[PDB]
Amino acid sequence: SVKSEYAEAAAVGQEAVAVFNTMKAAFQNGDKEAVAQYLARLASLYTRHEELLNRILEKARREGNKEAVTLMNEFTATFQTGKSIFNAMVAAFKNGDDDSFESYLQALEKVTAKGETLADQIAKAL
Ligand SMILES: O=c1[nH]c2cc(Cl)ccc2o1
Repeated sequence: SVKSEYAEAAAVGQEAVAVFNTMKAAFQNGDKEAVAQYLARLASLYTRHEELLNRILEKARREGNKEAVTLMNEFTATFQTGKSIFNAMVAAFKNGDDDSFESYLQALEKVTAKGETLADQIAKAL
């Protein structure tokens, strides 16, 4: 049901947290080859997460579940801010701009955590 799809979406979000933290560690340590691979992995993970979030939102709409639709619209908007910041982080790595990369790393953590306080109202509304 929409809830098994939400559990999968939550798990993909958790996989992205895991890979993100390993990537941050590699960035701090100067292992640029590892960072490149983790950034490619995160891009794939964000694409999969977005696909699951869109299926959840579209299903809540087809059910006319007004509260779930509202929360999912808000959450997906914040998720997109995170993705825009992630894309800018990718570009800073490409350009050799470690100062900007550090700053985006920090920004992406805070925006991702902000989206998460909606996650538990979403699970109860679905
Ligand atoms: O659940 C998952 N984990 C995944 C990791 C990559 Cl790289 C792509 C899709 C995924 O879906």
